Parts: sequence; structure tokens; C-alpha cells
Amino acid sequence: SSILEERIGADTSVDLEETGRVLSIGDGIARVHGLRNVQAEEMVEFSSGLKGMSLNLEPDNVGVVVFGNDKLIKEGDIVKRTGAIVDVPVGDELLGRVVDALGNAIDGKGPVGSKIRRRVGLKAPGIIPRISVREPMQTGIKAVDSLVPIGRGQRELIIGDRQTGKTSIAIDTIINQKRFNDGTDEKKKLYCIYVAIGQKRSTVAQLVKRLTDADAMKYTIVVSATASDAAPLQYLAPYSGCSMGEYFRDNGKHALIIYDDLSKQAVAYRQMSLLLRRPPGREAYPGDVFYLHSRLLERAAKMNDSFGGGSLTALPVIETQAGDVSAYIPTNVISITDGQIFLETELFYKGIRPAINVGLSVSRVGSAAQTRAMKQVAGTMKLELAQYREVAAFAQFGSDLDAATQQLLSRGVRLTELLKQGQYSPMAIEEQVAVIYAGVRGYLDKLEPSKITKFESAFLSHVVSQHQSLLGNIRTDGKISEQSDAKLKEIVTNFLAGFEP
Amino acid sequence: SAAPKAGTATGQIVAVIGAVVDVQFDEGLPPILNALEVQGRESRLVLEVAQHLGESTVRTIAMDGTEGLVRGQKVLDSGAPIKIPVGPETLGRIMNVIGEPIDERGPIKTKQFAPIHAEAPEFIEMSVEQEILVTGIKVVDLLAPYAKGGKIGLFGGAGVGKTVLIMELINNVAKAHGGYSVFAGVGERTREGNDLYHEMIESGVINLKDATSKVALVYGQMNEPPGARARVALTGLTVAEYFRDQEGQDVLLFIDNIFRFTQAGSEVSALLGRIPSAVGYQPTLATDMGTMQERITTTKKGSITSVQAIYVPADDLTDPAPATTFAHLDATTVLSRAIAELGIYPAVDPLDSTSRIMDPNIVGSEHYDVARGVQKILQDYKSLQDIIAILGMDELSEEDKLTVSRARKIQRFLSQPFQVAEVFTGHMGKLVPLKETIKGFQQILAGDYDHLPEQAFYMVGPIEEAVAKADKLAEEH
Amino acid sequence: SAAPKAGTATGQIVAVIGAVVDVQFDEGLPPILNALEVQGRESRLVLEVAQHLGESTVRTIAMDGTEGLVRGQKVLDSGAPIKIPVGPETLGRIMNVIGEPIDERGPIKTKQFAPIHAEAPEFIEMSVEQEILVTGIKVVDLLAPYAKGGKIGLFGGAGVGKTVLIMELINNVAKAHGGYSVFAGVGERTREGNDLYHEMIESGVINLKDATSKVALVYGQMNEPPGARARVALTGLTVAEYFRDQEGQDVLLFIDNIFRFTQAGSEVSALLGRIPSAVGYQPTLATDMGTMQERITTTKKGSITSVQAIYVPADDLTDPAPATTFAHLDATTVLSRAIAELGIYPAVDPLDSTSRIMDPNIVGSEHYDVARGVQKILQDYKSLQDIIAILGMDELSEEDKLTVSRARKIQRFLSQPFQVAEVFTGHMGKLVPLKETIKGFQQILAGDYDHLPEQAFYMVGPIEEAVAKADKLAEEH
Ligand SMILES: Nc1ncnc2c1ncn2[C@@H]1O[C@H](COP(=O)(O)OP(=O)(O)OP(=O)(O)O)[C@@H](O)[C@H]1O
Ligand SMILES: Nc1ncnc2c1ncn2[C@@H]1O[C@H](COP(=O)(O)OP(=O)(O)O)[C@@H](O)[C@H]1O
Ligand SMILES: Nc1ncnc2c1ncn2[C@@H]1O[C@H](COP(=O)(O)OP(=O)(O)O)[C@@H](O)[C@H]1O
Ligand SMILES: [Mg+2]
Repeated sequence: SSILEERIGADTSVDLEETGRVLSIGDGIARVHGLRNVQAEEMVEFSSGLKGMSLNLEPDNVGVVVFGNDKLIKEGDIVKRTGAIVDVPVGDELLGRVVDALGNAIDGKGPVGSKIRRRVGLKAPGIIPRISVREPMQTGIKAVDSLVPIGRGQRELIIGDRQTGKTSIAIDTIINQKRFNDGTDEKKKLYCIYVAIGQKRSTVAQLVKRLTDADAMKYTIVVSATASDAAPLQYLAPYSGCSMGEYFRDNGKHALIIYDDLSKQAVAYRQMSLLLRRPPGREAYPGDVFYLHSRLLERAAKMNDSFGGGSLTALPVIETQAGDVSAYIPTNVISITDGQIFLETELFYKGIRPAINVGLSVSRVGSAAQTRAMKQVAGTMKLELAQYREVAAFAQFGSDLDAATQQLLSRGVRLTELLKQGQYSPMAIEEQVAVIYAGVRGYLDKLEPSKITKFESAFLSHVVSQHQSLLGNIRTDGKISEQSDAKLKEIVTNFLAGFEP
Repeated sequence: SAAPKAGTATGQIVAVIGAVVDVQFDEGLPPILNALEVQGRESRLVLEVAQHLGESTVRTIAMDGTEGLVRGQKVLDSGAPIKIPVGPETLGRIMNVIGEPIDERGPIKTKQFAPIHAEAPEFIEMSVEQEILVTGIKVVDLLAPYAKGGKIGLFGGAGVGKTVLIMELINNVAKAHGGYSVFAGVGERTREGNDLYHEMIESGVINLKDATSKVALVYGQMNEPPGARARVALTGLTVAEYFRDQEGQDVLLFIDNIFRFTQAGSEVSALLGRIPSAVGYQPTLATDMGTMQERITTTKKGSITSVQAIYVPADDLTDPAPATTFAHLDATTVLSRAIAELGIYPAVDPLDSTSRIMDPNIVGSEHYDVARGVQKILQDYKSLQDIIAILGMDELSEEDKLTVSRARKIQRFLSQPFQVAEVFTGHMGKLVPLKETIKGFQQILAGDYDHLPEQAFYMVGPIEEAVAKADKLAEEH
Repeated sequence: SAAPKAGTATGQIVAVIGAVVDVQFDEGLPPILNALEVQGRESRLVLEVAQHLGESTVRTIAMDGTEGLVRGQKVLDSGAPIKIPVGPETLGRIMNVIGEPIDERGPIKTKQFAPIHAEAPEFIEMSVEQEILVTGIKVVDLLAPYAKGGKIGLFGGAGVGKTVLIMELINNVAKAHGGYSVFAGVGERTREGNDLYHEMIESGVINLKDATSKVALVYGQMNEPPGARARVALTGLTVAEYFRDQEGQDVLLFIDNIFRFTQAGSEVSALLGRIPSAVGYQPTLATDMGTMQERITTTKKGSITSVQAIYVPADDLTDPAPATTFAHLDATTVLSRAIAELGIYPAVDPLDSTSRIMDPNIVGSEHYDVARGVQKILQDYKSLQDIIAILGMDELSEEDKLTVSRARKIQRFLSQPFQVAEVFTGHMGKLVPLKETIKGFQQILAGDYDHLPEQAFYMVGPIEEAVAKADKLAEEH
């Protein structure tokens, strides 16, 4: 795209073949005239130096979705061609930054002139490039990892009602990558692409800064489609961060992408189309509400050595309305993603945080993610609670029944105080192996709970204070040792009487 | 500057249909968002441009009655959004949805006027600094806390909270607070708007004599078309802004219903040539509650301790109206109609009243723990109250029967009647900034103090009163 | 033969709008259903004609990304529906929604290719002969039986059964069965599609070396537009067909969701110029689930022991999607989410899992009686579990308290975990083709054997294990 010498552009617009003069416009859907050679998606140029992508090529107009509020775009604005389907910037450069949602930086840290772009319209690889999700990804959220193990190269949907923890979790899952982003094993690393869709730009600055406090921002890329941004930005954003990680999922490296509020993009998608006059379907959602959240997730895939060995794990965040997880959009999104961590506001305050509803959630990918560690411990944990939903909701009125049945219920209450992860700090996998493991191997149990949290906090200090070996056995063998079991046993048993006279 | 081209910025009204007046300019097409001027008038008829329909014709959203409009009437193109007089020279005064003085005390002599459509604070304008701000109101203060530059929001249908709590907060706040104050009443009653004026006179806040007025009154309500209820909340916002920015102060801002910015769309969308959506709404509600609410925020130049209110159509939180808004309120309070029955006032409910400033670092480890424990006991409480025992308490399991004393008393301790409800029974307007919240409430959950004859501790919060009421209503022999 | 007239069968794209590309031919208007060829391309872009709009212009439903399409691009008229290479020379291989090799092992050298749009078996093609076929799966086999040339269909929302049971049946079936096998994954995950490939390698089924492949892999999923998910299930069907007809064999056919043939309409109807319907859908869902499903049937030339899966949008059976489909499945299994909680797996429910081959002549008088009696006791069970006693069992009426032992144990006996769930707890993948179903289950309902400590018989079906578990978990002294 170019112009001439003789003032401000001189020669360009003169031909409706490569340009076009706006016919109508309102609510950012410039029905541009001309633009004959426009392609079905080549983002175009308005007179007010503004981006928009030709979305409806038609017999006597192109119907363009305008990027950003209206004001300047006005009936007659010359429109220029940028022959290139919806593409955005990418590369290692964007590391340690925060940009809008189309590429360019926002955090006043200057330019990030990239030299390797990446279209967003890319098709998901396939049966062949992908292999098997092995080499998990440690969140650091005990309750998550041990219970609901995330694998690399997969989509783990984290659903939760308003104020339930959907972002703390994603902020701890990303924070955990700390140690590795400067450690030894380069393959045992992780780059993150935190996307924000809808959110007030100050909630996003709460995160950029917060992450920056733990230096996390140093090994992460964050992008925003915050309220101000016209619905399209809130629409193109996920498809932008997807292309961010794909650098890594196509270059050996790996990534953890958090799509913050696909549902908020749900609210923000139906807009762009309705205004395009594309016949609405269910609750406004444009018919292709599936192809909207399928087409995307389907890009976070596991990569085979023959294709790269890289990956891209993607946890799409979803708004639970009062508890219903089966609403149109949630169905749409849970009918694709493998593994959905449910976060229940309904529980939260009870102390039951993260608050994950076993039964209406799964890891799906199977035991593959949970390393030999969890397959040695966590193997019982989640399904222990599955049917337990009954006895936990039954014991409250039990009497002349199976006397000793009390055991299966006792393994719940006690365990609960340990399964409730919650703090601005992740517990490394070998630490998860320390505390939670002790539980599955009924040792703490019988003791009157409550003080259990004192354990899950102190036990750690106790470890690094006089038990730095045990964890290392995990870094040697990679499982709980017959020897180490004996030792940890000799440490937790002491805690029974650690508060017992 | 507001000046057109060397060609007519005059358009002849081609079609009036209710709150929508299509206009057609031949030598000066006026931009989306531009405030327009109806000639031939007997008053002030500004039609805000909205779309650029083609055939050299805009499409404006009328700011007041379209009555008597005529197909051919000249419409004047100003050259800028509806711009109100922003400054100190508008405090104490009352402004309508265009900057016209509505309190009747004449011209608003001002140095300039800010456009009501301005680019919001960017991302590097923001400020993480979340400094606390006490309201001295049980749930509303302790439970779901507030904060400087924060965002309040109350959720109840028709009459349960909102206006009342906005006056309440006005008491516990508006009266004593450095900097200024603003109140943009959107949609809601003109009655309250008048009293509020007079109450603001009787109490000094608004002084017609000296020049000791800290508040500003921007109004745009019910007896008006939607194009005015749409922007009124904007002006009362274009107001809080200039006080923070160009006059670096920590303003506040009371919006009697901010979602009235949405009913306006529910009344102008489809009639603008749009395809409906959620319940009918608009393919915009999102960016709307967005674009605007992304204005009443702090910055590296000043803070806006704003306060808003959001209605609950058909008593349905399931409406994309109170909902979509949630993601903006730095404090929640969904008041239950099912609660009003129980008397519990304010009707702030024990689950749907979140926050983004409730960590043990700012609100407290002890306090946040008892809060968690209050709601914890409250949850299994919500179940037990019906499930298992089936309505009638007693039964068995003193563990939850404990809940029937604890949680119950808790609901009471949190049912702070306060000053604003003085007109129903002149009751003890309980409040007090924390102070003796320690010991008292803590006792209940643990079991300390809890046991006094249930309802004997209903219309009062501070535990001290339990024994101080036991005398009022006793029982024994 | 695919050859046009002595005039241009080339059309210049006049309008692209998402998954719809209107084309305009001047000297050769190409029929509804014809597979078209986009020129100017950098790949394969077949647009299937759909309507004949007039003004010498068709209207095609695009088979893949419409990205970069241009108003003027030449579209090539082939002269026949999207026709895939049908034959033995496509078993073991993996085909996409057009006949393009997607497993990457190159060209599919074939003698010919069948059209994906063919006249279904007529009425005098049909065959009443309903010969049994055992799956060795409690409910799924005993309760609601299957049959040769039958039709399976599972009903659950997102993750409760379907894919899992399709792999399960693949185990108990796909591995050992004469004739061939097909798997058309529609809509669903690409992950499962890959593993399934590899699992089909690890177990021989798909052998890349010799030529000992009995299955064929036709895929068209999620990362694709609707026009492909629409026909993929068709190709995986155009596949099972030629194996039965022109190669008289008793094929099977696994469709990972066949109603994905409908979501395709929910995504292309209205955008084709149609007036919406049930939830939005299409004035076609009927004939759709019709016309297609009326293909995977037997005949006087061969049988197709097909297997499908149908999703449950919004967890609503009340959706005309799982529903309209019911009338096609020769076996039902509506898996309950409310069941998943209870663990009961597969989640096949005790009421909504019918059949058209459950008469005492084929399934059994004894067995069908206990089935009836299982559900009988189960019905008043569904009521008693809540009605009368109110949640808590015990109470009175040992008649129904009997139900609390019988029906309960019954639910367990039917909760066969099986092999496919090996990834959650590596549990005893119970199965076995009937064999010792006699005595065991019969005992329960009559009262024989029934009494062992309730949940002591939960994660296992065969009664023998009750005492064989009593040792695992005992109780007495
Ligand atoms: N680990 C934790 N344990 C207990 N409470 C937590 C924990 N992490 C966060 N919280 C607090 O609980 C709330 C949950 O996080 P967050 O606010 O991001 O939730 P959300 O579900 O993403 O919703 P939204 O961001 O829209 O409010 C916040 O106030 C948060 O700071
Ligand atoms: N502080 C209060 N205490 C008790 N009841 C109240 C209080 N405020 C309002 N109410 C009840 O709510 C009714 C109207 O609700 P109100 O809060 O005044 O509506 P809104 O504030 O939305 O305009 C009252 O007339 C009264 O029954
Ligand atoms: N055989 C089974 N036994 C127990 N639970 C199962 C079984 N199959 C699936 N599930 C449960 O269902 C969840 C997902 O459902 P699944 O059947 O795999 O979905 P679909 O088959 O529709 O793709 C699992 O992750 C698990 O909790
Ligand atoms: Mg959040």
C-alpha cells in the first residue's frame, strides 16, 4: 500500500479497484464502497488512519468492521487496501510486555517493533502433528495439580462464577513458571501469554504490576481487549494471543496462554455480526458460536518430536451464571476443551477454595498429565470425592447404618483443610508430594482438623529446615521412594503428637 | 473550537419518528457523536448525530422532546459533542443533560466546557494503589469493603436499596470527605432529585449564598426521552472528571442508576436500524456499560471515589443488565426482595456481594476469616434452613442448630437500619467505623456470648445491646 | 462423468460472507449439491452449490476457510457432488471432508470415487431381519439391546458418555468383528482423532505396513467451518456404504456425533436466507437428520451395524436435537449429568434408554421380565427416594426399603466401569458377554443374595463379588 508525492496522498483513491469511499457508517461496520479487489478479510485503512477488516464482501459494498470507536470514520472516508488477512505481531520480543490486542504495546515502555508477524486465521494442525500430552505443566496450586493435573499442549477450561478465583488460579499457574525461566532444563520451562477480554484496564494493571512484583512479567506477554475497545478488539484478541504462543508451539519452546473471558468475548461477538445484519440465532450468538470457540482452542495442541516437541496449553476462562455450567457458550466451550476446572462461588467463603466441583469437572486427558508422583498419590484423591458427594451429603443424617463406614467420610473432612489451596505462592511439585501425599497415606487423619493448615504451612518450613533431601529424591528417581516414604512417615507421625499431649 | 467548512453545516430534517430524527446535510456532513442544534425551535433541541446513513444524511438521537418537529426544519451543526460547562463555577448548581441550568439560578458563567465524549484513561494512566476508605456500615463496609477510586454498585429490583444506600453512603460519606462530590441522577425519580436538593440546602452541602458548595448536580431523568437519560450519567461523569484531571482532586460521584445508560439503548437501538439481542437489548450493551464506566476511574493526576447503582429488571439477576455490570463494581451488594420480607436491611445478601479489596492485607486476617466463616456457616445454613431439617429448626445436629443461633444472629448484626430509614420508625441509625466490631461479632461464631433468645437480637447489631435488650424484652422465673 | 455444456461452467465469485460464497455463472448454471472448485487458490477450496438465486447465480456452502477469497475469483464447475474415493484402497488411511488424504501418507490411488449425495435405500431394499449382536456391557447390552444393522445412539451433554462409549464399543466390538469398520468423527476434538489413530496403530487395527487394515478414517472437525462438519459424517457414510453395497460386507460405522450434521445448519441456515425456528435452528433439521440417517441401514446386498452419538445442547433433552434423532436409534442411552454426580457409569439412565429389539423372543422372557421389574422397582424408587420418605430412607415400608437395597444394588450392577475409563483409576474393566448374568442379578429383585452392606457393592457388577468384596470391606464382631 502506497501513495504519491503531490500532497497528503496525491494519487491512490482515484480507483475504486484498490480503494473505496465510505457509503454508510455507524456502530463500527463501515459499509465501504469501491474496494473491488478487497479480499474476504484483508484488514483495510480509513482516512482517519484507522484499521478495520473487510468481513462481508458483497455485490455493491464490503461491510467492514471498524477497529475502535466511530467519531472520525464518516460517510465518504477514503478506504485503502492492506492486502493481508487478519495478521498481528509476534516473536520473542513481545516477552516481558503488555500490548492492546492487535499487536502494539500499551505500557509506555516504548516500541516492540517486531520483524516476524503471525496471521490469526491459521488452521489447527491435526491428528498427525499432535502426539500425546506428556510432560505436564505445574500450576503450583496444590488442589489443582495433584487433583486436576494439567498436561502440556492441551485446553483446560477453568469455569467459575463472578468472584470465584478464575484469575488468581491463572495468576498462580503462570507465576509458578518463575524458577524454570532461568533454571537449567530449557525444556522444563514455560512462556506465558495472558490475554484479557472485557476487563477494566485497571484490573489488567493490577495484574501487570502484580506479576511484575514477582518478576513474572519478565517471562510473560500480556495483551488487552479492555471495555473501551470496540467489540471487534474484544473479538480479535484471543485469536491474537493464540498466534503469540504459536511461535513457541512451532519453535520447540512452549507456552501457557490464558484466554481471559471467552464468555466476555461471547457477549462481545454477537455484536459485530448483528450490526453486519447476519441473522441471529440463539441468544443473539451468530450461529457460528461454535466455530468461534472451537476454531480457537483447536490451536493449542501438543507437538510431536517429528513436528517440534513444542506445545501450547490454553485454559479458557468462563463466567458461571449462578452455577449453571451448561449454558449456551459454556456447552459450546465444554464440548471441546479437554478438562474443565469448575470454580464455585457457592463454596468459596466456606473456606472451600479453589472450590472445584468433582463430578461436574474432569482432567479428561487421563492420568497422562499427573506424573508418577500424582499417579502414586492423587490417583485416589479426586474420585474419592466423586461418589463421596453422596456420603458427604448423607452423613449429616446417618444413624443405625454401617458403623465403620465413618472411615470413608473421615478421609474427607481432614483432607479438606489440605486440599484448599489459597495464597499468592505456588508449591513446587516435590512439595505437593510432601504434604498431600501424607494424607492419602492415612497418617494425619484421626487428629482433630483445623490445625491441618498449620501443617501444610509449617511442614514446608520444617522441610527446608531439616528435610531438603526428600524432595531431591523426586529430582533423582521421580516418585515417592520406599526410603523417603519411611522418612516422611517418621515426620508426619511426629506431627500427630505435635499438638497432641 | 467548533467551526465547520466553507459550506452549509445546516441540515433539513427529513424524518422524525419518536426519539430519532434523521437529518440531511448537503455541504457539511456532521460526524458521529456531534451535538446538533434544531432551528425553528421555541427552546433548546440538540440532536446528537449517531450514524452516517449515506445519501448525505446523518441520524441523530434527540436530547429532549421531539414534539412539533417538522420535516424540513433546519438543524444546526455545532462541531463537537454535547459539551457541558465543567469547572468550579458549576458546583452547588444543578445542570440538565446539555449544560442548561436547571436549578433556575441563571447562567453558569464558566471559563470553558468539556465535551461529554472523551477518550478514557489509557492503560499507563491507571494506578494500582488501592487505599482503603471506611463507610461505617456492617456488610457494606466490613463484609464487601470499598476503597479509594473504587466502584460501588448495589443490586436490587424496585425499592430494596440503591437510592436509599446512595443517600446512606452520602451520610457516612458525602457530608465529610475532602475534595468535592457529584450526583448524576439517571432515569430515577424527580421527587428524590428535588428533596435531595433541598436536603443539600438544609445541611449546608449546597449553599446558595456564600460559595461553600462541594457537590455538583447533573440530572437527566424519567419525564425525558432516552437520548437524555443516556447522556445524563455521562455529564455527571464529564463533571467528576474535570475535578480530578485539570483540578487534581479526589472527587466522588453518585449515579442514581448507571445502567439507565442502557435502558436508553433498549429504547433507541432497534429504532436506529439495529438487530435486537438478549431480551431485545442491543448489539452494544457490552461496549456501552464498558466505554462509559471506563471513565470513572483514578489516574496519575487524581482519583474518583465513584458510587453507582444498577437496577434488576424483572427481579432477574439473569438479565444481562445487572450482570454485565458486575465486572465493573469494586464491591457488590445484590439486595434480595426475598430478603426484604425478612426485614433484613440493607438487603445485602450473604453470597452475591463480592469485592476486589478483601484480602487480609487491607481488610484483615481475623475479619476476613470471620467473614469467610460467616458465609461458610451461612452456606450450609442456606441448605439446613430447608434441606435435612425441613423448615422447622430444632430436629437434631446442634452443629447446625448452632448455625440457627450464630448465622441467624449474624444476619441481624449485619441488618444495620441506619439514618436514611428514619422515615419508617425513627430507629437507632446504627453505624460506627469498626471501633468495637472486635470481640462482639467474633464471639458469635465461636460460641462466645451467642445464646440470647433469638429475635431478642434482631433490630440492632452491636452485641453489647443483646444484654442491653435482654432488659427490654426478658424471660425467666 | 462430470462434464459441462459447450459454454462456461466458470462462475465469478460475487459475494463472500463467512461460510457462504455466492457465485454467478453466465453460460453454465451448476446444480444444487454440486461440488465446486475455487481457482486463484493456494490449496483446495470446494464450495458446494446450495440454491439457485436467479440472476444466473448459485449460492454455495464453503467446504473450508473462505479466507482471502475475492469478489471475482473464478469458481470451477466440476459436474457432480463432492465425490470421495470409495474402496478398499482407502482403509487404514485417513480422509478429510472431500477425499483429500489427511493422514499424510500421500495419494489415495483408487479405481473410482462415490458421490457423497446418493439416493438412499428404497423401501424394497430394506430387510426386516434383526439378528442379535452382543456388546457385553450391562445396561447397553442387556437393558437396551443392540442388533445387526441396528442403530446406537447415546445421549448426554458435554462429557458423560458418547466418545468414551464409542471407544468402549470399539473395544467390545471394533477389534473383533468380521467385515470392516469406519469412523467418521464429526465436529468433535482433533486430539481424540489423533490418539484414536495412534491407538489404532499400537493395536494393529491400522497397520501402516502390510495391508491388514479393516477400518477407514473419515474426519471433519471443529477447527473447520460448518460446511465441512456438515458433510464429513456424510463421507464417513459414503464410506460404510460402498463396503456394504458394491462389496457386500457387514460394515459398522462410528460417527462421533452425527448431529454435528445439524450444528452445521445452525451455522449455515439463516446465512443462506432462511427463516429460523426451534431455538433458531432451521426449517430443515427434520429432513436433515432424516435424509442422511436414512443411509446407514442394511439392505438385500449388505448390512451396516452403524454406531452414532448425539449431543444434548444446554443439557436439554427438550432440544429438537437429541430428540428428533431418537426416532432413528435402534437403542437408547440418555446419560444423566445428574447421574455423573452419583458416579454411575456409563451414565445410562433407567427410563430414557429404549429399543426396537427388546422382545422375549430375542432378548429373553426372564431377562426382559427382570428388566421390566428393574425399571418397575426403579420407578416407584425414583419417587420413594424423595416422595413419601423424603430423602432419608429407613422410615417405614420395607416393601420400598427393599427397593433401597434392590434398585440401589441394581444401579451398581449396571454401573460397568469398563476398559475405556482406565485413565482415572485403573479399575476392573468389567464386561463379559452375558455368561453368568443368570442367577446373580435375578437374585437381587427376588431378594436372594441381596442384603450386603449397600455401597459394599458399588464399583462392581457381578454378584459373585459381593462376598468377594465383603472380605475387602467387612463389618461385624
Ligand atoms: N488463593 C485465594 N484464596 C482465597 N481468596 C482468593 C485467592 N486468590 C484470590 N482470592 C480473592 O478472591 C477473589 C477472586 O479472584 P478474582 O477477583 O480475579 O476472581 P474471578 O473469578 O476471576 O472474578 P473477577 O476478576 O471478575 O472479580 C478476589 O477478590 C481475589 O483476590
Ligand atoms: N435503610 C432501610 N431500612 C429498611 N428498609 C429500607 C431501607 N431503605 C429502603 N427500605 C425499604 O425499601 C423500600 C424502597 O426501597 P429503596 O431503597 O428506597 O429503593 P431505591 O433506593 O432503589 O430507590 C422502602 O420504601 C422500604 O421498605
Ligand atoms: N467409562 C467411564 N467411567 C467413568 N467415568 C467416565 C467414563 N467415561 C467418561 N467418564 C467421565 O466423563 C468425562 C468426560 O465424558 P466422556 O464420556 O469422555 O465425553 P464424550 O465421550 O462425550 O466425549 C470423563 O472425563 C469422566 O469423568
Ligand atoms: Mg478475574
